[PDB]
Amino acid sequence: SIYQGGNKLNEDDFRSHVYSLCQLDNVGVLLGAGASVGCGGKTMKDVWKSFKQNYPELLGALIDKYLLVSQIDSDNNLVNVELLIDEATKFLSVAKTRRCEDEEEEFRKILSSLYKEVTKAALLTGEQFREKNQGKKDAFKYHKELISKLISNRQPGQSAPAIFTTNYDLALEWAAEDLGIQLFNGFSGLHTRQFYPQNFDLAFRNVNAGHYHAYLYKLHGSLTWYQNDSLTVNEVSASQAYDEYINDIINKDDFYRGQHLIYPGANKYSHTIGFVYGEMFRRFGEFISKPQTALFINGFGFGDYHINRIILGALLNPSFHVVIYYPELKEAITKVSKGGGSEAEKAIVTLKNMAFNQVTVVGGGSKAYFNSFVEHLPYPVLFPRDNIVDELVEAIANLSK
Amino acid sequence: SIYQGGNKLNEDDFRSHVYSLCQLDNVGVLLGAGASVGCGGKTMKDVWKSFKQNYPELLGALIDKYLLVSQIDSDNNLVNVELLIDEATKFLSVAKTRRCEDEEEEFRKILSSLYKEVTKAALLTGEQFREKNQGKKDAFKYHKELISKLISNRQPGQSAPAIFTTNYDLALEWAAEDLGIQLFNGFSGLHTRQFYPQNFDLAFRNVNHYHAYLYKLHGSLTWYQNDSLTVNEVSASQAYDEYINDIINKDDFYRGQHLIYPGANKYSHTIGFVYGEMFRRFGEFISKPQTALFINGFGFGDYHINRIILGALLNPSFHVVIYYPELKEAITKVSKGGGSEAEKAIVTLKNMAFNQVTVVGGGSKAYFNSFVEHLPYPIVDELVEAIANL
Amino acid sequence: SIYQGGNKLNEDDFRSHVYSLCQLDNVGVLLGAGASVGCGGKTMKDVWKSFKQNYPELLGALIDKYLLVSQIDSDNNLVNVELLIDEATKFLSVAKTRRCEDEEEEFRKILSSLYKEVTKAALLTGEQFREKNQGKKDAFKYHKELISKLISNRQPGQSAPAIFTTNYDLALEWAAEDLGIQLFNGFSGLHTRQFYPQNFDLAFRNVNGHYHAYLYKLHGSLTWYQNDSLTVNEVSASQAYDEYINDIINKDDFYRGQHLIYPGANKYSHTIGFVYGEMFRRFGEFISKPQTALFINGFGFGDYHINRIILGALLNPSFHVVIYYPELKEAITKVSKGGGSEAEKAIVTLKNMAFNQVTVVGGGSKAYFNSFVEHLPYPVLFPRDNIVDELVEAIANLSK
Amino acid sequence: SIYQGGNKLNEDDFRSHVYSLCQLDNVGVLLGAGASVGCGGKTMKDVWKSFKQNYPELLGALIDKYLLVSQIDSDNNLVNVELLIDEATKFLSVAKTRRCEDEEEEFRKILSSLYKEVTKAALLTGEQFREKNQGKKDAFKYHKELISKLISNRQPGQSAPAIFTTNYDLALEWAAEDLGIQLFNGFSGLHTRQFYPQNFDLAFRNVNAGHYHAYLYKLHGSLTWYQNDSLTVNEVSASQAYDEYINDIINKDDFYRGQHLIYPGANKYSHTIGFVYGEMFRRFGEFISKPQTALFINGFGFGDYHINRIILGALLNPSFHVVIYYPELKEAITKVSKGGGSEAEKAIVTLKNMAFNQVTVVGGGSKAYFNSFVEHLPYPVLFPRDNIVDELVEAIANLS
Amino acid sequence: MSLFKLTEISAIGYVVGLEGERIRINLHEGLQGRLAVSSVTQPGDLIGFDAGNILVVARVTDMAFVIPLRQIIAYAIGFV
Amino acid sequence: SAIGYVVGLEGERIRINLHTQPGDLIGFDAGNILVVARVTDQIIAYAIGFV
Ligand SMILES: Nc1ncnc2c1ncn2[C@@H]1O[C@H](COP(=O)(O)OP(=O)(O)OC[C@H]2O[C@H](O)[C@H](O)[C@@H]2O)[C@@H](O)[C@H]1O
Ligand SMILES: Nc1ncnc2c1ncn2[C@@H]1O[C@H](COP(=O)(O)OP(=O)(O)OC[C@H]2O[C@H](O)[C@H](O)[C@@H]2O)[C@@H](O)[C@H]1O
Ligand SMILES: Nc1ncnc2c1ncn2[C@@H]1O[C@H](COP(=O)(O)OP(=O)(O)OC[C@H]2O[C@H](O)[C@H](O)[C@@H]2O)[C@@H](O)[C@H]1O
Ligand SMILES: Nc1ncnc2c1ncn2[C@@H]1O[C@H](COP(=O)(O)OP(=O)(O)OC[C@H]2O[C@H](O)[C@H](O)[C@@H]2O)[C@@H](O)[C@H]1O
Repeated sequence: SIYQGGNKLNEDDFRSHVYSLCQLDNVGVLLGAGASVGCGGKTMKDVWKSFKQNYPELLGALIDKYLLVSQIDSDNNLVNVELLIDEATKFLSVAKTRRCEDEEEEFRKILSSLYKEVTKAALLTGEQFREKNQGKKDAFKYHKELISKLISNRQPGQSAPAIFTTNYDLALEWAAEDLGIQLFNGFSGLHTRQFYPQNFDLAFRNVNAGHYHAYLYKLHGSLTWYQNDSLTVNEVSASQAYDEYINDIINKDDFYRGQHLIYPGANKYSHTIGFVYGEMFRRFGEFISKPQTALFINGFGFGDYHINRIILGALLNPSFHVVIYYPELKEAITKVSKGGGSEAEKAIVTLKNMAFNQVTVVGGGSKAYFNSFVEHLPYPVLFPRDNIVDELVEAIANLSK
Repeated sequence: SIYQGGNKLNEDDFRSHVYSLCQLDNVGVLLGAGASVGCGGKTMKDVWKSFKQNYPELLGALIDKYLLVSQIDSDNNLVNVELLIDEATKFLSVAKTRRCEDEEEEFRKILSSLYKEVTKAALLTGEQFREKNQGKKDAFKYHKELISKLISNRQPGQSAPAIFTTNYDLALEWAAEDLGIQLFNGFSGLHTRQFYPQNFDLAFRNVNHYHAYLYKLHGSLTWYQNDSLTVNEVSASQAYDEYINDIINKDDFYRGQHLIYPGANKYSHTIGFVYGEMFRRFGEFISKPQTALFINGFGFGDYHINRIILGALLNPSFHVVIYYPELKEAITKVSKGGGSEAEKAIVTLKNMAFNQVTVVGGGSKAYFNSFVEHLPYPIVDELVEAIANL
Repeated sequence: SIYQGGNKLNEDDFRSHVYSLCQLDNVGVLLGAGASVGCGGKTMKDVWKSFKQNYPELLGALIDKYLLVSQIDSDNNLVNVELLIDEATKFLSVAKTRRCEDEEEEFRKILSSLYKEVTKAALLTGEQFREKNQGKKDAFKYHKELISKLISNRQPGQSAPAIFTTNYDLALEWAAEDLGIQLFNGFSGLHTRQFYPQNFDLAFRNVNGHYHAYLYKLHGSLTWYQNDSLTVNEVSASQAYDEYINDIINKDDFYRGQHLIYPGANKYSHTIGFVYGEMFRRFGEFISKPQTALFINGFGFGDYHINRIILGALLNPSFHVVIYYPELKEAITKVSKGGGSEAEKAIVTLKNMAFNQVTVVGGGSKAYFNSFVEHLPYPVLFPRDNIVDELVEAIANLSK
Repeated sequence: SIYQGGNKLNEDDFRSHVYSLCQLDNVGVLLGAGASVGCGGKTMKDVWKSFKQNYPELLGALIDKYLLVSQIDSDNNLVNVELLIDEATKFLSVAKTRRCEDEEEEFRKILSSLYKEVTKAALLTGEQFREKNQGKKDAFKYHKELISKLISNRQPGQSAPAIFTTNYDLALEWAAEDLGIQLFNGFSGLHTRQFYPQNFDLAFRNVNAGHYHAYLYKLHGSLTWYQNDSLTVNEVSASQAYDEYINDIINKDDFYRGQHLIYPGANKYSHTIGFVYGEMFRRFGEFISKPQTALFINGFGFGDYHINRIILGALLNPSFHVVIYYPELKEAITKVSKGGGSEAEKAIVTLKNMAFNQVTVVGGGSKAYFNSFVEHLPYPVLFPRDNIVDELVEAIANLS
Repeated sequence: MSLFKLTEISAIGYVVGLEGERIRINLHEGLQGRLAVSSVTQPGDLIGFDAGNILVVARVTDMAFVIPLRQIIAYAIGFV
Repeated sequence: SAIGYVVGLEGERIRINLHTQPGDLIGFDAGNILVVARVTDQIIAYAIGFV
């Protein structure tokens, strides 16, 4: 269930290939919403299921009058949240423009109750979100293993690893703060934290001549960032954020007014004042335009237009290699061959049929999960030999028969 | 009237200053709707005036029932005809989604009229739009010199010039084709042209012949979207045979989310992707070291461009030259209480306190033709007709 | 089935030989009319069959009065079409000078009808010729593989591959555009596209890519036309179909110089053609460089110019060729019995050489286009030692 | 009368200009039929007079029946002789193919009379054509000077001179075999001479450290070229040709074979004969498309449309220079100024009127002849202008 | 990286030698424009050097040669 | 045309490096201003004014 260039290759060759990809100059990883399932998270289907069984009258108003959601898709659970948010915003815009009042107030309830379910699913610990030492638990073991394996494989004189994500939770910072590693994310200060684009080019140095560090990019914002009226972005801690502006959202109703910045919509170019979103994507586009670069993708469902366009156009560089994990590959292959299939299913099938040895796709259901991906990575070899006499010992080993 | 931070300069000093700037590393130009008026173009005031006195039977609906246009702006001819189309598209999409036929049929006439007026002013040659060698005429005489003495000045090892445009007409393509140079605009292919953003990082070389870059910030007449969720490009003749001919010479019809001009369908995630890239490239280019920018034909009526330009002056290696014709007429209104946002913005740059901004004003002294002459300087027909005679 | 230097060779050595021949400085391919049969193309026999099926009276006029085609040769479908157009043109030119009208009309009809059948065999998709995204279909599967394999076996510092062809159809262009690779063919511009001989010396570069090739069409194209001003223009498929192809195919209009193609034996009759000379000059400049390899597939060896050029290229001791010819054994027999056609003599002469630089492949259906692409290798990304690993299995032979 | 851009200049300035043009990267010479009249040749209008004086019966049937020549052209002696033989051959081939027995003899009788007239005017020595050492005579004194001057003013690391000609006589070969220089004409062998088009890219070198060779392109063929029973082109010597087929043509009165000879531009419809003609034109066109070329034209009448079209198109390059000799400028200027004369006069006057510094035209009757052309070229300093070898050779011969 | 930035200086050369009341200065060539705005390219001008605590004032005397190299000779008159 | 260029300045004296007699006048192109000089004695010259 592993393909490279459209052909098939076995496990030993795959492991040997993976070992060689970690020795290149630039290594990175991009994580999706399924990588945090083992910690307590949930996907969009669960969000829709939770929404339908707590706000029934709103669902009826959505299906009957405004005709935004069909009656069949609601039962079969194929609704897409991002498009629904975009359509609701579009309706509210014209409602404001024509000065109609009842519908303008009606849509606010939907648009506020929809964000509440997104915020509740990114806590991962419920009421214990406002507490310290959350990384000591057994639910964050594989994140720590991933960070350790990524950091340990670098040689002196090389660059540091880069991590990209599209989640709002704090599962990756809690794990790092339990090991002592320092992650750079573009903020400075304690009593007043602010965003500076210029401090993505900082590295440590020893005065007498703290050697482990990495970078983190959050493409769709974070649960802790918030914008003041001065058009500047500030950062706080988990306890302060819980005690000041994300306790009224959940327990109390209809109180979301741009409190914390997130991008759950399909079209993210509509906001013409947001510069953090444009700053992260420039860094993402600059990284994959360098020679000797490797990328791993896990947990991504291939449903974003911008990322799909970026990935495809970066394959014309003869020094770029990618590895993609996808559990349900057989169903997609079967469904596309009948002339149908969803838009997300076409993209992964198109990549699988290319004739370049620089694309690898891993499928198999439970064999393409986060825990298996972490286990496929190798451990460094500390003291290697020239292997000119040890191979002689290996040859001599077993020939007594 | 030439100012620099409140002072005054003569002709010779400015003519030496422009020569000094052209020898820098990065050079760019930004045009507007006023640079195409010498070839048969129009302006926003003219198109609004033409619209007012051709379709007055529905101008009331835009002010009374739907509240899209202001009475004062309509009477003073100060409407922005770019946002109105986007709002109309949003209204039509919502009405179609709700299944309201009565309101749906109303909005298919306003757009059918507005596109009809907008498209007429952009052909620039009437019915000769579908012919060949249109850039060999005397109307497109001064557009060629700009390219000719922008490419020639650059020394070996220097970068390539950049041209930013707000127009959506084929004025800079015909001239470049007849000159014999190649412009990179982000498309590739012949039988199926598609948009690849990463073509902006390409250059030519010789195995043992020049080029430039062209960014369109509002679209073009030759761009459209088909049933497949991709953006294509065609030629003038194919576009005229496909859709342009019917828009001008038919009574009433509308297609939908088809055309990509001018900044119309931004609510679709496939069409905003091409508008965003030009803006981000402009922003990235404006913040480079040792750069220059020449502005001509721009009315300073856009909010975001002003924010981008102002924020880029925090660096010492960024020079700006502006060509605003009605300068003193703006200062007179500034002295009194009244004015406009564009005038307030432009007069503020006049009263700066550093030698980086240079504003040039006058009457005919600041047009497109005058700007070309300020830049430094860089028998076939007989043989052609002799061969044709044989 | 495989001969190198006049002696038989096996498959295992052939594959290793092919692998080492793709690492040289210059690699190129030449494709004929048999390479487009897996996409919907036709050969010259099918053209004759269609002509004799659709026009029954012009055939009788040709056979009875003017005696240009013999009956028995027509019965066996062993008539050459390229050698009939030249004779028809000669007859028309003679008849026009002496002012004979009835005999002049009958030859205009014959030429128009014969060009019409040649045009129909170069569309490959029928009425769908004018649509978009024609390279997404399953027919053009091996062209993409060929382009990818050729463009991937290139170390930095070397030169781009070159492809030569004698077809009129848009197969390579359709396959490449769907893949994202740019090909150079001498034309430039969009609104007015023209030919420029010095455009063949251009190449890409990175400002801070590397995926392109060159295409040479030796016998013209179906989307080109000359406007009588010593200039050549290129248009798209839809524009050509709307302009002139529809009238030729359906309206049986009398043929004129709508599109420039070269069917015939003597290509120098058209004196004002300056694209043919440039194409063949570029072809001849290619085979004079050291460390060159050339693969040939789908060629029937029936053109005087091409096999006259090939013979003179074997005097350079750095030039290798591989030739794919299915019906080798049937051509061998007819030579010892007295002799076959002029096409069946050149291949036998090439086979019987005594230099280790000519390889001929036969075997019927296993010398086809699909089999040819499979023999080409994929590049190796990360090399290995092969000294420690290969001795692991050395233990097994002494313990089994 | 010397013009450069419509203005006059004196002799000294012209000589200075000529001196500067002889030290460029490329130097070439194109000659016509008027340059061989000082050796025993005849112009193109002296052959029509002989034909219409000796054969007054075929002339009526060549005008009134087949319409192969106009009355106006014949009365003023302005008929293109080499443009009629090709049409006659085409007529004969068509008549033979369609089996019109009475029409074969008439066209076999006019070709026998045309060849008999064109051949006798190109021998240059009468019956002293099969002998040896024909270059030692005084008639070929200036050809040797031209060849010596062209070679002896080239610096090392520079190209070799090229010579184009519209003649088909053996003057230049005889001149070159006396000086000891070797000329390349595309043939190789002694016992079977064959045509190879790839040997135009070869040169000599010394294995110890010579540069004494040149290229000769013949655009209309030669007396010594013929096509044997096979499909190949062979070359022989003067004696063998005289003993094989020239004696019968000159003497016998009922001799005609068919598509055998390759002069002048006769059998172009065959695809193994026109291939020879095409290469010369292609390589002529390739030569004058180089950055620093200079060309000298003498003896040409400007009656060919293709050469004029090629030359005119090559002037749109800012580093191409042309010098033309035409000793009838005044008689053409008056006729064009009053009403307009012939096509050649119109072409030459239009080329003269151009306001370029690249075109130079020289006239004046006997002042613009072939003999005067040589002295305008520079003379090398180290060339031995004395006589030392002949005395020693005579002294050696005197011994014993 | 952060807000704080320090250096803002527009110089035309640097001191290369001292010979007992005689100063040599080598002129910069990479400066596209020496504008900050004053021009000092002629004998008889006044220039100043910064030595942390005081500013030393000098006067230009000579210019010469030996992309060639240019040199300047100056004499001191006081400090501020 | 030209007769030389400038190699050094010493107070109020000008040194001209050759590639025409005392009393002649010369001029120097300085962009917006033209400077006229007088020859006294490589050659030496002084300054008079500008045009
Ligand atoms: N334990 C697991 N480990 C790894 N992958 C898993 C696991 N469980 C499921 N998957 C796979 O995880 C894949 C993705 O599940 P989805 O929730 O659809 O992801 P998305 O396409 O919304 O992408 C996430 C963001 O993208 C958008 O931009 C929004 O911002 C979204 O939040 C599925 O294919 C699962 O099979
Ligand atoms: N002949 C002339 N030469 C030079 N300048 C001229 C000339 N005639 C007029 N002008 C000047 O040129 C100005 C042209 O005014 P408009 O065409 O409305 O300005 P725009 O092209 O920026 O407006 C369209 C864009 O701007 C907005 O963002 C829209 O959304 C579009 O994106 C006149 O006011 C004169 O000052
Ligand atoms: N699937 C296949 N794959 C490869 N080769 C094949 C296949 N099927 C048949 N062949 C072989 O492909 C060959 C096709 O023979 P012809 O159509 O005469 O080849 P040409 O392109 O040289 O002739 C076309 C003319 O076009 C120009 O005008 C030139 O003058 C040419 O003479 C045979 O050997 C088949 O066995
Ligand atoms: N002694 C002389 N020296 C120099 N030039 C002379 C002399 N005598 C006459 N001339 C000039 O020599 C010229 C006589 O030209 P002709 O021999 O008739 O014409 P061609 O050799 O170009 O005919 C062959 C070509 O023309 C055909 O169309 C085919 O295309 C052929 O390619 C006149 O200028 C005379 O004044």
